[PDB]
Amino acid sequence: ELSVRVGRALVAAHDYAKAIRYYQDALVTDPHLSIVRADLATLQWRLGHIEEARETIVASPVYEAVGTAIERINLYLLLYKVLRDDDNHGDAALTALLTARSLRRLLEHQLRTTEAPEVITEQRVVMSRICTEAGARCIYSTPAPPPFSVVMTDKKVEAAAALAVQSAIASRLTNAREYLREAIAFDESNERAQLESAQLCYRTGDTEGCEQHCTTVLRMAEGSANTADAAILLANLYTEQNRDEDARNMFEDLLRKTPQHYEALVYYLILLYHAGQLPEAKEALERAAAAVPIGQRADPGLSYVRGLYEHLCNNNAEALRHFNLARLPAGNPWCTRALVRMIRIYLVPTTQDLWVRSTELHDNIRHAEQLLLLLPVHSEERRILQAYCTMATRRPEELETALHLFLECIVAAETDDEDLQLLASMHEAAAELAQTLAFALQCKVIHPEAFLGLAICLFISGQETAARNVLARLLESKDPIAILTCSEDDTIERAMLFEAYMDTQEGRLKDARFVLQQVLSANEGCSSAWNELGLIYERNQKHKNASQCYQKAWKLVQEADPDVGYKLGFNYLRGGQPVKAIDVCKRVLTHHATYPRIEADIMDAAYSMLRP
Amino acid sequence: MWNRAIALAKEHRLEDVGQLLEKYAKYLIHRERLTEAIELYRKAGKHDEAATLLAQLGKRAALRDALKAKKFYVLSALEVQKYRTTTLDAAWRGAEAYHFLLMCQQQMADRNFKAALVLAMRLIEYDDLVAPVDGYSLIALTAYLVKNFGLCSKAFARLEQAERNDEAPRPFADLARHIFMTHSPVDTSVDSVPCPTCGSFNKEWAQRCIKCQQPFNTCIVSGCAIVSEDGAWQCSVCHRKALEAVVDKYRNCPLCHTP
Amino acid sequence: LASADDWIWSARQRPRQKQFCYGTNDGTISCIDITISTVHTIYDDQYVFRKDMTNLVVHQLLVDRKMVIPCNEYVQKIATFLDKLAVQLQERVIVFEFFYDDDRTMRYQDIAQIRRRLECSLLCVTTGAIIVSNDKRITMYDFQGNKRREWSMESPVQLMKVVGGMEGREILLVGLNGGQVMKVFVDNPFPTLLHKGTAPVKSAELSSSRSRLAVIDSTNTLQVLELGEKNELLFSEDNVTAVAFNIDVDDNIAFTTG
Amino acid sequence: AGFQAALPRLNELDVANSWDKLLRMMRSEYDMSCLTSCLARELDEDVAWNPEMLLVQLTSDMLDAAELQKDSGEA
Ligand SMILES: [Zn+2]
Ligand SMILES: [Zn+2]
Repeated sequence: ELSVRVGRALVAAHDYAKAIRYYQDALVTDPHLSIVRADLATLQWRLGHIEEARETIVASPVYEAVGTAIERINLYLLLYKVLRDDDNHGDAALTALLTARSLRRLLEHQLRTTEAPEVITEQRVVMSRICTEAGARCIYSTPAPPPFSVVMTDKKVEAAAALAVQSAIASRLTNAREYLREAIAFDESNERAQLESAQLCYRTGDTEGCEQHCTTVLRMAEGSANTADAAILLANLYTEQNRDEDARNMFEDLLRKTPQHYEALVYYLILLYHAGQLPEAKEALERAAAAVPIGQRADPGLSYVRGLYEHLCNNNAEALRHFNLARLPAGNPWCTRALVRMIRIYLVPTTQDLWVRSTELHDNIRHAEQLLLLLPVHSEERRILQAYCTMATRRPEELETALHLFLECIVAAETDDEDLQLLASMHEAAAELAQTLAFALQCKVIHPEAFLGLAICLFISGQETAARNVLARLLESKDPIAILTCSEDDTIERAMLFEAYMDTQEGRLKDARFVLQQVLSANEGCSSAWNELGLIYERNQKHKNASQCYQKAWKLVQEADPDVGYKLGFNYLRGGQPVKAIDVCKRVLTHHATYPRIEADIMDAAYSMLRP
Repeated sequence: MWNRAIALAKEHRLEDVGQLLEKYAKYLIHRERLTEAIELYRKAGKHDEAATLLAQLGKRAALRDALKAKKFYVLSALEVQKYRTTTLDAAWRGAEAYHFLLMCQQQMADRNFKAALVLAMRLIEYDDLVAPVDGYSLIALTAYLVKNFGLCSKAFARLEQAERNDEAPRPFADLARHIFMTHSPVDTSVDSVPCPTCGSFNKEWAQRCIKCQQPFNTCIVSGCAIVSEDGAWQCSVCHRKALEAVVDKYRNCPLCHTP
Repeated sequence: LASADDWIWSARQRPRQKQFCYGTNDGTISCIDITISTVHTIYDDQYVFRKDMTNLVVHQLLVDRKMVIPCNEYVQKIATFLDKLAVQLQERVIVFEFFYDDDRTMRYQDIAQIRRRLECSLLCVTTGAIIVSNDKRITMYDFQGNKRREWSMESPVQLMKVVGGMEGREILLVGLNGGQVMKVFVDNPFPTLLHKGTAPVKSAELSSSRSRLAVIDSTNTLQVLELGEKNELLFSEDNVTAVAFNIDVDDNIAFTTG
Repeated sequence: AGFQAALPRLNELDVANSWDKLLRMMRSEYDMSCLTSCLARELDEDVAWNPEMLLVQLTSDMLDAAELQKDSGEA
């Protein structure tokens, strides 16, 4: 009974090979002690030795009293946890479920032994959790990924395997239906199971079970820390049904219950930005700010929410200030997201993004990379944002390095002189890793942001056709539900904006207007979309509605953009209202004084034609 | 003018002496107005209560930022000294702890990780004031920075213990695994401090002799134990020592901030 | 002076009258009358006021002397005590001291500048320190600009006035919206209660001997009481617009009614 | 034509954020973010502390912190 204590005090000293040797020796001494089997399997799995842990599980004699079946089911679920990375993975969970259901003997024990009420119902929630995990395993995990390393050019059998996998995952989904209904039947207090069932209902492309179950989440998920996951799906469903007011009200009263729910606050904010009702979030932000006890430093969630609100109003300076205040302490759940937001702001400061055609640029990308070095090296976001920072420089060799970085990203997804020294070293590292194009064309589009980055790299470097191909491949997934999402992720919307930009260079504008109307119906605060529709109106000489939407854009921007201000002033000049043009240009200069061509093209003619 | 008010009740004494001052102090504290009670006690001639109140203010300020707690704690220590002029040096504990909470970090800001490590090991002496998670995270940080993995493992073990404790979702486990997959838990820490009596070599962060059990004093700025007074600067206000080779850039004592 | 909606294209003053008229861009012509508001201080016989919105005219009344201080910037608040004057400008606070030369002609010298943008509802100069007061907080600063003390009251402060004292220990007099009239010694951090009124105190002055107190409430009702352990009321008179105590005679009050 | 807005420098956002330098070396291999949630936001300087002035500064700062929220009038 002290061999496990020796093993634990031995792994406390952080000797891991020695722990493996000692536990294997104590296992050979007595292979009927299950605790050391579990500890050895856990340790081997944690160190990346999956095969050795599986050998430890299989070699157990167990793989009838209550304890024996308890160790049986614990071994089964531990085997599943080790094999969390197909059919093979789910089999252990299924067998654990079957043995747990047989564990009949529990009923025969408890219904007559008159045990404690706590210990009678304790072995029910466990079974419900097993069922819930099986259902989530079937929903999320995909037996899809093949090697597809070039391989012989096959006529049919690859397609046969593909459709067999499709039938397999459909069977997994319909079996997960049974697993989840069993889970919710065995325990109604499992908020997680209700969430999984709602997600499954939304998943199956149904128009009836959706409103049957994944609308009832207010009754299902009453209150917990995972209510944000319910709220995002509920909001996306409501926006699909154009039931915007209900989506508002559920956020209203859920935040009335919890003023400090920063993730739900973010969803509320992005919803309002989509609806164009941005100032309506000010009272919610004030309630969150006053929800602090006596004052004190703003919590990182609160600071991130404030920075997001400022950024959505094109108040990028206060956005950067609040985002920088969000990363403290580092390693918080927002610190990665705050860093990503800061890098995005330094990358695209205005509404104009990287896909448009320089000491300020060098300083901006310098600060961007200085922040980027704060990100974990193994994180995917750092790996794609490194390519983004490199492609920001517009240097063709940096474009090549970014292109190769993005190709590496998609391939991996398919399967104070010291600071300057670090900057230079990471630049050299990107250069040497840059020293696969058909992989982008043929592989599954699983990582959308890497696809967008690759597409804009192709466009900036000059190849418009390949950018068209890769972005069409990215957006053939959803083309819509994706835009109607109330999510922080906006890569799809940015893809729509890029498609509008590319179509504006093709001589055609009807499809660009189609895309713009789609995104603006989804998102009323898309100032760049208003700008582009105003511009194509200016091509169509429809100047009144162009000025109207430009005023919309100017209101959303809060009079802090040089390009929409420039075109608004030019429209006022063509409209013969030089006072308004002078006002717009004075706002442009009091915010961005270094913008060229503003005075010499608008202010001079406004002064000249003020009193004709 | 409560000090002279209480001192005035001397001839023949009086049926009542003070005791309204305590009532007003209770009113001030219950009203949550903090510093007014401190000023009332300081004028009352009772610096111990003012020191206690400043200690409370330091405790409350600690959760937001360490510098404010440091300020309040050195203020309370100064009030205790005023009372003595009007366990002995325990009034300075809350100072030095938070002082280390900055000082170590300052040495990390200068890329001087060795003295930072010694200060981090000195942080253990005040586990009651500073959170053990805070101090041992600093210890593991400093030990990892100098590539000494023995103290790094000894701190990571306590971090993992606390992380398993608060559950009764683990980044300490990931960090320990990633740091001990490649680097062995070797303890590369030399002993370069001789006891004045025994002469045996102790570790730099020793609070006492390893065998003779004679107390040691630590460097304020570098953290290493002091054994020779030939190079031991002292501050007359806080009665704390420092080493000349590292304190020559300090116009004022880094603990109590007096030139 | 006034704000319009669009650009104000023109604005001209009516000749020889405190009135101007402006025409805007949205086809609106509007005429504004102007009533001059005067800030003023008086200590003993010294009386200072603002002329031309930028100059300080100081006038010794019983001796009939007068001089002009060209502050060159808009003057917001003025305070006067003994030979000391405080002028709150738009970005600074300037403390002047008055003195006499060999020819017995009074002169002014600027002895202190405080380059702190101060926001307060009341200002009071003293021998060595200035005091500003806003809402609940009363902050006392030295002539360089470093803070010296601060008091937090129970109610917003309506009146604040230095009533004189020893150098560095000068008394203040504060009236609060709760009806509290209290003495704020600049060395003490604890105000001493004098009067507990039932209405906000708009004005209050202390006797020359400081053993009697005059309080003007929010209802323009004046009460004069004998100070002590309990303020025994001496008399009360209604519809009082202002009050003053005799600097040289103890029991001599002069109050102007509505 | 291309125009990039002038955004504040990283050291302008925080004066005592020198950890930005330090954290940029250790992260050369992997992430140690659970150890870096302990660094203080500010840093101590080389100054002298007068007791009464320091207490007055602390009281004034706490009063200003209260009044910053009290300016909105919410209760
Ligand atoms: Zn010894
Ligand atoms: Zn000292």
